[PDB]
Amino acid sequence: PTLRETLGRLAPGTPLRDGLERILRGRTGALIVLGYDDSVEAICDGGFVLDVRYAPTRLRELSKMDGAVVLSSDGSRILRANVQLVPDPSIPTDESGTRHRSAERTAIQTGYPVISVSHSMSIVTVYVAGERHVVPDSATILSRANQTIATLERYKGRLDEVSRQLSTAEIEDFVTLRDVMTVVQRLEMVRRISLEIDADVVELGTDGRQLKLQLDELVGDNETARELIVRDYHANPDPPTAAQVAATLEELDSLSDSELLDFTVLARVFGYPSTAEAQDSAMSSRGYRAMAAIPRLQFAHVDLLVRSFGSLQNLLAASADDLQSVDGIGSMWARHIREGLSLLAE
Amino acid sequence: PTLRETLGRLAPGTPLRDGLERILRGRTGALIVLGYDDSVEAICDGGFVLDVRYAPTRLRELSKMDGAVVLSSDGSRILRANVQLVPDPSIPTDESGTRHRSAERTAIQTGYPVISVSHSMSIVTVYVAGERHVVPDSATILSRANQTIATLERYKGRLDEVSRQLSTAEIEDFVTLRDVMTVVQRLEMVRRISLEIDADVVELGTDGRQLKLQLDELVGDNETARELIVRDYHANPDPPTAAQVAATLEELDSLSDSELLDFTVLARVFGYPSTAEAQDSAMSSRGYRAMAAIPRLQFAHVDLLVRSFGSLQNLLAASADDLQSVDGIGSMWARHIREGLSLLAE
Amino acid sequence: PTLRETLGRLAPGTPLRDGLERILRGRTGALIVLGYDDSVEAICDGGFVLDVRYAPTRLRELSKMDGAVVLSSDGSRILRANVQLVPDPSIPTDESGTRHRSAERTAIQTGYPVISVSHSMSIVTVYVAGERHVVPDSATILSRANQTIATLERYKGRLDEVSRQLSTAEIEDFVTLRDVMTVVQRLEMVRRISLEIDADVVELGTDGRQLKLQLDELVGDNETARELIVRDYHANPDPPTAAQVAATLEELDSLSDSELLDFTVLARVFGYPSTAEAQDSAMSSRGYRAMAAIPRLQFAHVDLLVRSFGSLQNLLAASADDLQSVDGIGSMWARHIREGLSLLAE
Repeated sequence: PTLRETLGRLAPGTPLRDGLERILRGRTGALIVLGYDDSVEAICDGGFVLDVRYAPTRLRELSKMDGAVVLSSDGSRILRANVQLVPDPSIPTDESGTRHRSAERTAIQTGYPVISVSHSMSIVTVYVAGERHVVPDSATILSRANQTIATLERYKGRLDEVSRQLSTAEIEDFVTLRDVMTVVQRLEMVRRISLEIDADVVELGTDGRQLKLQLDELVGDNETARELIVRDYHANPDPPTAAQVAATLEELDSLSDSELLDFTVLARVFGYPSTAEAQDSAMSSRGYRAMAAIPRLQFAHVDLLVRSFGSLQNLLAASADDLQSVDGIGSMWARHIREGLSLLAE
Repeated sequence: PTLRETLGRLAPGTPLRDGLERILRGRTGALIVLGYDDSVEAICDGGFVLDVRYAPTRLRELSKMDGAVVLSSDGSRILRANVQLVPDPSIPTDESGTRHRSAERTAIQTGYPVISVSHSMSIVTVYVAGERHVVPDSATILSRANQTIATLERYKGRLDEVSRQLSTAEIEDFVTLRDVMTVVQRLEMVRRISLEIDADVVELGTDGRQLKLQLDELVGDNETARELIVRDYHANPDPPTAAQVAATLEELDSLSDSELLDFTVLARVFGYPSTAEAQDSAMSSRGYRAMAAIPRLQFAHVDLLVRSFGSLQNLLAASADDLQSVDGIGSMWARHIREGLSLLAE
Repeated sequence: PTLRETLGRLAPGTPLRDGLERILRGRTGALIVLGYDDSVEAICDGGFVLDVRYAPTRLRELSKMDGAVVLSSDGSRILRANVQLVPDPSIPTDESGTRHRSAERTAIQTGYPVISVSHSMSIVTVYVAGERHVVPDSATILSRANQTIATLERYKGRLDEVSRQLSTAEIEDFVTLRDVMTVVQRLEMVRRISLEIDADVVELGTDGRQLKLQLDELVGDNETARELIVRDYHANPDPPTAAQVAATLEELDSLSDSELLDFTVLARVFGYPSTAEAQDSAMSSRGYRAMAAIPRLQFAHVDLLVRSFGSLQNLLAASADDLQSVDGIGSMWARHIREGLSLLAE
């Protein structure tokens, strides 16, 4: 299990987190470990074998029995107890405390989710992936998520107003480099914050069953916005394809924020003259952005219309029946597009 | 016994909670069976019979007899002490531990609450209707309520701005389906948060006598606004009657988040064409919410005048004696309505 | 399952008592039952299974589950855990307390040991053979034993005095029923007190590893004296047989103190006239007791000599050559015997 899959299983509501909570309220230690390989058995010793179905009380009792509990890799069947997790002393560990030192060295030797709850406190700890993560109470998670929501909604506001300004300008298109990639910079920023809040909701799980509602209501279409902007705006002789769009997407994601705030890097990712004299360079819209607003319209139609036209200003100068002249287009169907596109001018 | 009625009967301030706090300060356990009938008297054995009047001190003293206390159904009399509580072993339960297993099995046998305070520990368990629920300290409930009240106030603010936009559009009638439903969606979400916070408020009972204040100050007139908007916005020859409006209210309450984030399903709940063109359709308000701002105005009179008119546009275009011409309206009541209409016309 | 085997296996030194002491020092409860059958599995529900060999710390750890621990009949196989040992509620038990009530009824159904230990105290309870018995600290048992040893010592002194008187009568020709029989009564009484203190010797097991040697010193050859006296003082036409001697032995042992202290009853139970004049009567002795003091002497030879003679007066009047004339007896052993009689004459 990945870090943000172990955290998902440790999210509230899940049976494993229920057992952790029952232990925590029981004010007693617990060293629960997940998985069953030859190394887990080769390190564990001093315990029984059970083979009974998982329940919120079995781990609680066997942890009360003052020992480490081992669980199936899916955390469904219990087959050990009382074990003394004894890895070698060669593995470094800066923790002070035998239970937690054993937990850390166990996690390092065997990349499995080992849970180290300490008595006298309400602390839940996991040492996976080379770091230890103290599972936090819901209050701090909700606080930081609420703080992040304000910045992210301010970000949606900035995106919407900048993009509306750019679209209105592109109706009478005259393009500058700063104007063509400020939208991209802000879009990448909002994408990054969306991913961060996604990590928070993943670690939160079900107690905060409202941040998913907030994100669904707020961010709406962001990945589709990135796809549309890259498809429409990509200075390269051949038409960009799905593979090229994806490659540009992870190329953007590879950029750092310091690299994100520089227009030269964002230009060379798309592929532009990197010189400072190209800031006023302009190009015609390919057609994805403005025409994508048409409802009940498929992407294949968008691609074939782009192939038939190759730009958006010629679409603006296009007649009412030349759309019908495109292959696979009828008369009344084409009339819908021209009426919508004409209304898009204002 | 509903779970969210016994939770209330256990809330701070009640005599039962006073007895529970005294028991918890006694650093001893308790096995309290609130209730007594044929099922319990067949289940319980080997104890004393008191039939005294309940008092927190009496309960605290009897809980020291290392048995099970059996209060009366309404929690007013202590009637059996030191009873053994043999359950029916056939019932399958997961709570491993004789006290907890017997508590759960008696709970299954008869759905009375069975509070099981752990020995020398500060946990209070609830065993109503096959559900287990640790009674949390009021600090945690207040923390989560404080976290949720921010979401409630943000939802109220967005509802307020959306409703202001709706009123401004109504006074110069031009309304789309989105303009209508962006009000009802926020309304239903606010009601959802209202019920969720009211659950925590009733759990707190008396300790949190600030949360009820804030909730009533923030939510305000939600039910009335909902009822008026349901009577107003409905695609039918005549606005639905009180019974029909109520039934539509349970219809909305039956809807969940998945069919609440979609506008088309909400439109069809009222009964609307599901086409995206119908999403762009236009409908004139019947006037209920718009002219309901008139103070001290009779609801029956409002319904009568709307029936005589049918839309807010007619009311805005009504003459000085047009309302007086309507039956049941004199001269003073005529221009009294128009005074608000003239002022709101700006 | 018998008390004076199960207490012995519960005596200090035995592994079960070591485990019980480990539990007691831990200030936690316990519930251990030794024996599995169809009725035990019928009672058992909600437990575990290990099948591991006995060792002191298993019960210590497993006692924390607030259930019960079940071990095989031999009490050396660990086979369940955590089980809520629920017997028939119809079984009477005046014990108040769910742990102990379950222990008592489980023991009454399955007559195996059911050891119950109350937490926060140092009490050990055994429920063998349908009767409770608190295992006491070794101090109380030692004190009772010390008090009883003084009584045993003074009884031994009285027996020594009266038996020396009887021996002095034996070297003469004065034999009376009362003098012959009072030593027998005293000897039976001291034998019964020896058994009573041997019970506590077994209960101590190893803690009282001096009372057994004190009893070995003080008691001496009580059973040998029983056999010799019964075979000698046999007022019947023929000397008794070994089976008849043994049968008379348990016949006397069946007498309680009330009819043992009565001289006439003791005379009658072996078989004598009940007249008070028989107490002054003189009966011929086989000489077993009189000449049993000869060292390196075989019982079979003495029995054959008694068969050849029939009375002690024959030995007192035995010549030098008549003893040699007896079949199976040589001449060198002949004047071994008559030397002893001659020496005791003075």
